Amino acid sequence: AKRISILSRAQSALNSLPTFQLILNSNANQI
Amino acid sequence: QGTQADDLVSAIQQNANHFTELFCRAIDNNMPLPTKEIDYKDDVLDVILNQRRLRNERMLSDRTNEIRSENLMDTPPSSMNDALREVVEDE
Repeated sequence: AKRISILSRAQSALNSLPTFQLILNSNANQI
Repeated sequence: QGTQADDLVSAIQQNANHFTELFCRAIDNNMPLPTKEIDYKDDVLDVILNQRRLRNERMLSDRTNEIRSENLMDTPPSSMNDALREVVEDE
């Protein structure tokens, strides 16, 4: 995301970027 | 000439320890390429520094090439190169 948060906002015309959250979904067996 | 210049002499005389590093930065910014080449009669420190400069160039080129190989948005060439060198020298 740091590579995306630099190469995008500097081209489509300070910024601190936090640690991203992992959200993960499964379709397997439900206990 | 009539243009306005700061008193660099007095500022150096008051705070010379900072201006040593400022002058070193200015010198390193504008350093001519060596006309002579590295030979076996050069100093060990010189060839160490030459290898460090070549290493810095190689990691810069490798990081730029890997990031270009990613193509992380598949898209303005000059602005692309500016943001590209900005992210490469930062990483």
